Amino acid sequence: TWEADDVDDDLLYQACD
Amino acid sequence: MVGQLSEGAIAAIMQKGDTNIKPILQVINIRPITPPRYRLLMSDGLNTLSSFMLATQLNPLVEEEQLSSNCVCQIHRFIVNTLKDGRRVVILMELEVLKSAEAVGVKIGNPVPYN
Repeated sequence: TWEADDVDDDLLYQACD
Repeated sequence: MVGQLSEGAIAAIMQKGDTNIKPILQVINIRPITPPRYRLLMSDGLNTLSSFMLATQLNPLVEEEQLSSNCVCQIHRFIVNTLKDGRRVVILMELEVLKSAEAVGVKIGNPVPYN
């Protein structure tokens, strides 16, 4: 359920806020 | 060498979600996502998980190549962020590299993706 792609990357980046 | 890693810690984080543990994990891969936020594919010897994110304050560990693919590290503080769809993001706040990538040399064990 976690992949190397922009949508998952962006969700992960935002989750660190 | 699997006895060096906290087998079952990834399942514990994904199920219990408790943050008191200090698991010993191997870095499999590190990718900047964008100032960069590093995403990590981590192994506990049994499973891998790729929703680990490095706190910005730890970026020097990547920049100076202390934290790099195949190194073994011990997590000292982390935060779990459960998303609306049920996936969990694990933000690493504090960690210590116990054994360098060069000294480990290779992926430990045969871990498989968690669920």
